[PDB]
Amino acid sequence: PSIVIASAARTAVGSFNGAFANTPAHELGATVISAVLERAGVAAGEVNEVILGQVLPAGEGQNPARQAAMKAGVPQEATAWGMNQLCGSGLRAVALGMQQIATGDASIIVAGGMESMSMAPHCAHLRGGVKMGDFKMIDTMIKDGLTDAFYGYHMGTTAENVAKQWQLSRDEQDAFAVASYNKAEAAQKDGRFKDEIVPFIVKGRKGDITVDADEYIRHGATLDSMAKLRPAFDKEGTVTAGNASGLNDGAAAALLMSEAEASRRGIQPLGRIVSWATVGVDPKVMGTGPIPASRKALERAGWKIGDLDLVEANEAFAAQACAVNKDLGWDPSIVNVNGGAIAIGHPIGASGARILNTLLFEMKRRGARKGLATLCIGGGMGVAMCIESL
Amino acid sequence: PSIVIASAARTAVGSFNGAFANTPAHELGATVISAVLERAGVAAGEVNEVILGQVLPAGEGQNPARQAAMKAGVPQEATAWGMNQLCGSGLRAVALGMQQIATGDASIIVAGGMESMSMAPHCAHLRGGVKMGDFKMIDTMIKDGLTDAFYGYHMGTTAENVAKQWQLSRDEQDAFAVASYNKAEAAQKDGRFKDEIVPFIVKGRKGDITVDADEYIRHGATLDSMAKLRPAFDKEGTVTAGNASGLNDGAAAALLMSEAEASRRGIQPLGRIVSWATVGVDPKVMGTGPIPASRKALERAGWKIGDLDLVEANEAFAAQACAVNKDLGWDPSIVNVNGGAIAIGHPIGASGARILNTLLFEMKRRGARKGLATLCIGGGMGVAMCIESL
Amino acid sequence: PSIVIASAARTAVGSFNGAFANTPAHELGATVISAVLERAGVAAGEVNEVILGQVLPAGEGQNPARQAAMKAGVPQEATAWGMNQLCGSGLRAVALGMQQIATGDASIIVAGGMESMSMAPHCAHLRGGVKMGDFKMIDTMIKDGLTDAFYGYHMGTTAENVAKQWQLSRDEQDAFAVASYNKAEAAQKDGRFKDEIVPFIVKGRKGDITVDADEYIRHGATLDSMAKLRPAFDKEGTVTAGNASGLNDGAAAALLMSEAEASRRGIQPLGRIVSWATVGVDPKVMGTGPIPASRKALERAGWKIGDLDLVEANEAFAAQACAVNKDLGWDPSIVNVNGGAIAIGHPIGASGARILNTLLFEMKRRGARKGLATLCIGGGMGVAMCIESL
Amino acid sequence: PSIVIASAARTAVGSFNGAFANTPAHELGATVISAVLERAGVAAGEVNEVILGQVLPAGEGQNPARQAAMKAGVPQEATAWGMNQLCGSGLRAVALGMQQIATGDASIIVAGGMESMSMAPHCAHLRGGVKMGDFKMIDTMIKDGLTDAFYGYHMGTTAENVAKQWQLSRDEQDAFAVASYNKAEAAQKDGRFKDEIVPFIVKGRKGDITVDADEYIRHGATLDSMAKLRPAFDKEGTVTAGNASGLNDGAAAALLMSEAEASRRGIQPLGRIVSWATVGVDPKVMGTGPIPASRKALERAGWKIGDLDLVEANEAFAAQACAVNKDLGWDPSIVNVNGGAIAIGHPIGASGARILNTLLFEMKRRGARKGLATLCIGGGMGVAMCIESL
Ligand SMILES: CC(C)(COP(=O)(O)OP(=O)(O)OC[C@H]1O[C@@H](n2cnc3c(N)ncnc32)[C@H](O)[C@@H]1OP(=O)(O)O)[C@@H](O)C(=O)NCCC(=O)NCCS
Ligand SMILES: CC(C)(COP(=O)(O)OP(=O)(O)OC[C@H]1O[C@@H](n2cnc3c(N)ncnc32)[C@H](O)[C@@H]1OP(=O)(O)O)[C@@H](O)C(=O)NCCC(=O)NCCS
Ligand SMILES: CC(C)(COP(=O)(O)OP(=O)(O)OC[C@H]1O[C@@H](n2cnc3c(N)ncnc32)[C@H](O)[C@@H]1OP(=O)(O)O)[C@@H](O)C(=O)NCCC(=O)NCCS
Ligand SMILES: CC(C)(COP(=O)(O)OP(=O)(O)OC[C@H]1O[C@@H](n2cnc3c(N)ncnc32)[C@H](O)[C@@H]1OP(=O)(O)O)[C@@H](O)C(=O)NCCC(=O)NCCS
Ligand SMILES: [Cl-]
Ligand SMILES: [Cl-]
Ligand SMILES: [Cl-]
Ligand SMILES: [Cl-]
Ligand SMILES: [Cl-]
Ligand SMILES: [Cl-]
Ligand SMILES: [Cl-]
Ligand SMILES: [Cl-]
Ligand SMILES: [Cl-]
Ligand SMILES: [Cl-]
Ligand SMILES: [Rb+]
Ligand SMILES: [Rb+]
Ligand SMILES: [Rb+]
Ligand SMILES: [Rb+]
Repeated sequence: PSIVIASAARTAVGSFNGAFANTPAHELGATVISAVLERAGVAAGEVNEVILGQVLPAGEGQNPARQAAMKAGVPQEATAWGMNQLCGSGLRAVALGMQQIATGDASIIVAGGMESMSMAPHCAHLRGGVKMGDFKMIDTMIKDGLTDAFYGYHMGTTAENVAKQWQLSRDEQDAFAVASYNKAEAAQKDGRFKDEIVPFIVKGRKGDITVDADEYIRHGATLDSMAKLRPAFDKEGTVTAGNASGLNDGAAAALLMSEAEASRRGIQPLGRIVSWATVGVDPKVMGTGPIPASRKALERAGWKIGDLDLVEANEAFAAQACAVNKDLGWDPSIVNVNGGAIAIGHPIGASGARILNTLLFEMKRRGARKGLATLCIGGGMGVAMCIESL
Repeated sequence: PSIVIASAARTAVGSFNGAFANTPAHELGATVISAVLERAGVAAGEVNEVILGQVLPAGEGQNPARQAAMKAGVPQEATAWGMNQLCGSGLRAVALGMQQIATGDASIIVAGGMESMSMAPHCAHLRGGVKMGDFKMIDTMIKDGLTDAFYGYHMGTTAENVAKQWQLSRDEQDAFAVASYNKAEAAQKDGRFKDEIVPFIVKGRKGDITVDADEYIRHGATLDSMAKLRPAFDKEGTVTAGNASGLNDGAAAALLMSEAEASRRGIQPLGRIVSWATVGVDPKVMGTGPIPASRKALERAGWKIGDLDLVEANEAFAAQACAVNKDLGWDPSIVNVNGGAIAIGHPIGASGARILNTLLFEMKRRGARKGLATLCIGGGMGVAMCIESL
Repeated sequence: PSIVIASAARTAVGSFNGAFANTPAHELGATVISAVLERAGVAAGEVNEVILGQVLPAGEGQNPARQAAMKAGVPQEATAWGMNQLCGSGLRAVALGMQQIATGDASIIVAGGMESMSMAPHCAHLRGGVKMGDFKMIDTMIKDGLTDAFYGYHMGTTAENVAKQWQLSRDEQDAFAVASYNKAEAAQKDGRFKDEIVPFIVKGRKGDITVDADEYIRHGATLDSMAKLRPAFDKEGTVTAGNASGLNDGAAAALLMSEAEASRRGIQPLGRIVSWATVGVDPKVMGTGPIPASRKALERAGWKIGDLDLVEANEAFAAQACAVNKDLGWDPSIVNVNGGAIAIGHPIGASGARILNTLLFEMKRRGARKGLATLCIGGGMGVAMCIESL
Repeated sequence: PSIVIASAARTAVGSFNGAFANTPAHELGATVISAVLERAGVAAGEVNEVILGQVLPAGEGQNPARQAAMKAGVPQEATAWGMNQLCGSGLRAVALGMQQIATGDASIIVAGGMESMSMAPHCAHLRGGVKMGDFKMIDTMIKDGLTDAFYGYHMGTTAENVAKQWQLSRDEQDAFAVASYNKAEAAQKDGRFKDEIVPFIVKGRKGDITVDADEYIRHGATLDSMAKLRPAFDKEGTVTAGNASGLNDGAAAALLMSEAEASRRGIQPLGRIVSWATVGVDPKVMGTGPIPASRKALERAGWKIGDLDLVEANEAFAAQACAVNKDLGWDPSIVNVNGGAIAIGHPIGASGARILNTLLFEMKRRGARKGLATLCIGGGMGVAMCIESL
């Protein structure tokens, strides 16, 4: 009937081919699963199901969500499965886990997302046999994660469509990025990511290395070097590597249970899932995904846009993040207080749960009552979820 | 609420590198999605979400479930996503779509599964660079679909564990397979697969080919040549290619809606989802998955094992299929009346919905009231669902 | 000194991915080496060196010419090496082996060529590491064998340059091919290839297969179906798969020794190498290679064009073979009496020794006195050699 | 009947994945060909043929020897071809070019070798098609250059056989390496490699880099750190990365003409080829190759072992270089005065011409009369050449 979030955690967002360059996704997920359990005082033997969104699982083995649960100590009598809704996967898994408890099919869910874009392999269909000529080794990260399957161009091109449709200049996108860089670096210096980040131990041969800080956050982002970058998608476009998100590795999850079950255990939940929604749009302008999804989520919760005290909207691109702020018209000072994916990072399968962690711990830190998390999804979709504190 | 199955359809299960050797999975899903709509009198513009189970989506593009819906005519306003619970994905997706309507978040769902194991590519992580020496090109079908990620051996080895644990001789497993071949060949000659199979048109260059018959069903399976086959996993084992399922391509789905919504359209539903369950077991004996999953599903429906009039249990291996019939103790004459995965084929991500199609259409022809469909899942899991006719 | 050809042999020219689809080149060469040593009565312990031309040795191991000699029984004390002059490799090795005996550095040479275009792999430089994006798997057969390294297009395009330069219409090129097909089909039925072809035993698992007939020779080549084919290179060109050679596998070699050594052993030599030459031309019109190379060889032999009684000119393309016959002006009835590479096949590294076999055994069969063999070489070269009977 | 070396040059021997990591082999050869022509005052239009030994030509295009000649300015009228006798390719091509002029078939030859082991790709035969299972991507450098095709193990194991046959201890092999390192490091400081090295311009995007020094020569090689490496081949062996050669890139060649031709042009030849030889040995002890090859060369020159004033013997391994010096018994102080392949590097296809440059220019530097160059060849072969100054 009423589902709450008992605890939540996330790993540090590592850079592409960086600290997590050789760490499989399920190893990052296993650390987060052990974290949300310890943070709520819940043993691993009590978890009924583990739902982890993941977009690039090729080469990781049979069902990496099951591997994450077994490695984290969840017994074999429990189940685990993954799902793929691209960028909104980490947040949709929380909605899927929420329905499992609402329909009486489960009691305790560890739901979230995990992604290791560095570990994505190059593939090629070779069963038929190449009789003659050259063939391509396809990058699974680009093909299955970043390339639109209906028009053939990158997700950065869909941001160029939103830039031309909403008339967002290069200087306007760069200014939004600089605002995102400085907000994330400030939250990192003040330690506003410490409560949500669980340290990850990178198992090495010549010594272990502990990763507990987002390594993608840039220090001292200058606007002068921001405007010297060339566009990375359209030759005469406006989206660059500075005003766009990056390729990153990470994992994030939360522990789900009913409000009555949390009262039995004396747990003080981070928030209460009051509504959620997912709507589809034109794949050409997939950045506009959060616009109708946030309205559907607020309508299902009986809330107005002004009722929200804190908003976490994923910053896949600066060209797509400004239109959501302009169409919905909410106060930009309550959106991404600690920065967005332009500065922190964007692991595809885990970003849905990543911004939920940042949203939950910031609502707890400043006493916010109503929150909302939303992301844009490639192929023309968007997901949103409204959280209310208890 | 009460969720029913308005319509269901499936493509013919093709052999490995056979009729669907160059057909992507989402093209098979689009045919099944267009089928369940044209079999229930529901337009494509009414579908809210498309949930398609798939285990090997590497190289197919961004979210093949979205591509299948767009190709089938589902408008962009709707959403679509895929999920991976290995062999039970096609049936778990039906349970997930059922929960969407139960929680009031959707009205019409096209849920099922699709898999093209022939289109599965070989992958290799090459971002770090191979400084010196040879490296392996990993088969995603073997690694991500057929190899246990905890012990390293094939799923056929888990059948060898069930063989010695349940003391199932080589002659008993072959006899079960021969019975499955003769049941499937009889159902094919009598046309008991015609109502559930939607013809698929293989787009070619030198002429189109319509595929409307399961090409993996062998005619005149003899036990003499069955006992000459060598074991395909353990050198001194008992599971062979004859008493085990095969690698196949196919897709299957169903149209989900509430019982009141179906009455508003005058649709005669195939059945009513009354219960479902998923339980985990030891990965060593993953063939025992359907044993506790069917018991929890029957318990949630208020049914006994004797109340079931028709049962469809997936035959991943003859060594694993005999133990399910011995432990649950139901009458084997009502289990897989038209044959199982040993004779028809086993597309992993779609098999859960495949046996649901065979179960639904066989209940309709003989007037069965209570049914149950269940499959074993790699890594030590199992899923079951109980269907009641209207 | 005076160098003669004591004996010569060749394997049947197999089709692309045909009878020799999985046979390495050195296994084909070892059969030819064992043949020329058996057909002349020379023991393996007397061979000083083995010179085998090969263009595509990637993936076959350290020095396939050494593997061919060791497998054929030639002792380790002898030497062996391979060389690469593209299409003229099989014939240049005979000239190189001839120079070893003329300079007093050797007594008995087994020189020839071997090629397995079916075993040619796809390669990719992967030491630096592909950080992001797709990369091509380059076909070594296309890249290292059929693509000119100075202009980038196929050898069939260089035939189009000769086609436009000499004004050879589509009907004139097709008519030359039909003459070549009918000559090869007649020579195969009459058994004029039996003396030169050594049977090769294809080592298999389910039974061995003896190959002693050229499987690429097509029966009943019609001019009506010849004009139906589309151009295989230029979209509005004239060279098709019918008037051009094909991709084939095969091996050929000859036994070289001084004229005095052959008289000691009672060997009746097939012919005496009287002259040879190799000249380079423009790579765009590499088909004109045999024109100045045959003239330089005849000049070094003191022969006129009319003195030749039998000529074997390589038919890489009908557009390039007509220009050579038109420029040199020799009688077309004495040129390629038993067909050319258009009908028999064209193993690149072995074609030079293949047409030498056809010339030697046909000169012996009709009592011809003076002969000449010549080929065109990619990149703008040509090789020729004059043979005189004893 | 007397062939001299008009000029010779070589590129700096670059480390594996070092300065020449992205430089194709023929680009290094083109620099050496242009060098030997300018150093003798001979125009490119006078070269008749270019013979360049190369062992790893996969992926470089049609006949890389032809690409080196055309890029260096040699006109299209001349010919060019490559040959492969493994490690003795660079020296055998000089002997082959010598025979072209001795037999009156050519007047001016540019012969040598080129190799780019960094550019060696990974290959796999994919025409038949991998129906199921994993397959290996074979390293062409290891397979086609360093792996014995008769026993399957590395060339370092063949060095272990020579180590066990002559009873060469670990301390004895390491001492030979330190002596080679100190001789090469001293010769580089004194500038004894400046006359033979032609600077190579590495064309880059962010600035060009001039390469004129062997970057593989290690500075300050200590004997203490030499006895701290683990064996790289046998688990309980004695050959390590210190007492063995390395993987390197480089090119070297020489200008060949008759002694009368050098007089007609006023050229001061580097030396006169007086004899040459190539003998085969057991592949297990391929390091003993130079022992019987040098004896046959000295016998053909009418020289004794004491007549040699300077010797350049290739040091593929410390275990194989000590046995050759102990069996032949020549003065070690005149053998590899400036170091060997252990310190300078070992480009397979170019090492034969590399040590020939060091031999020619050191004979000129100290007034040596008689010289000899010899190498060991994998698969059980050896090549030798005797050089006398004029
Ligand atoms: C945009 C993208 C192609 C960048 O690829 P990339 O080139 O590897 O990004 P990099 O940062 O490593 O390279 C960018 C360069 O710009 C510079 N740069 C990046 N951000 C900068 C900033 N904020 N200020 C100044 N300079 C910056 C860096 O120094 C870097 O190295 P370089 O200058 O030497 O070339 C990729 O990260 C991307 O697509 N991101 C968006 C993710 C996406 O498309 N979809 C996510 C799901 S919708
Ligand atoms: C067992 C398996 C490896 C077989 O591989 P396969 O070689 O492609 O199987 P094939 O049928 O194509 O070939 C098997 C051999 O047995 C023969 N054979 C198979 N079934 C036979 C039968 N019923 N009667 C007689 N002979 C039979 C085949 O003809 C073939 O012999 P052949 O060499 O003359 O062709 C594969 O089918 C498999 O793993 N299936 C199980 C899939 C799975 O694990 N799913 C998940 C379970 S949870
Ligand atoms: C031209 C080339 C690319 C052909 O590609 P290909 O399609 O694999 O050639 P194929 O064997 O498949 O023949 C193709 C078609 O032409 C038809 N064909 C070929 N020769 C024919 C003939 N003589 N009469 C009628 N039809 C003919 C075949 O039947 C086939 O039709 P199909 O696809 O229905 O079977 C290849 O043979 C080639 O590159 N040749 C040149 C070799 C070369 O370059 N040598 C070095 C030059 S120096
Ligand atoms: C020996 C071989 C197997 C591996 O060499 P490698 O280890 O991959 O290359 P390196 O030795 O430079 O690797 C560098 C390591 O060795 C150390 N090292 C390299 N050269 C050294 C030297 N001369 N002295 C001491 N240490 C050295 C480096 O410090 C580094 O230390 P690390 O192990 O912690 O990384 C391979 O290079 C080889 O087979 N070489 C011979 C090839 C050949 O036989 N050619 C002739 C054909 S017959
Ligand atoms: Cl526990
Ligand atoms: Cl339910
Ligand atoms: Cl850190
Ligand atoms: Cl509850
Ligand atoms: Cl209802
Ligand atoms: Cl129907
Ligand atoms: Cl519609
Ligand atoms: Cl694919
Ligand atoms: Cl991998
Ligand atoms: Cl269990
Ligand atoms: Rb960024
Ligand atoms: Rb089967
Ligand atoms: Rb042909
Ligand atoms: Rb070394």
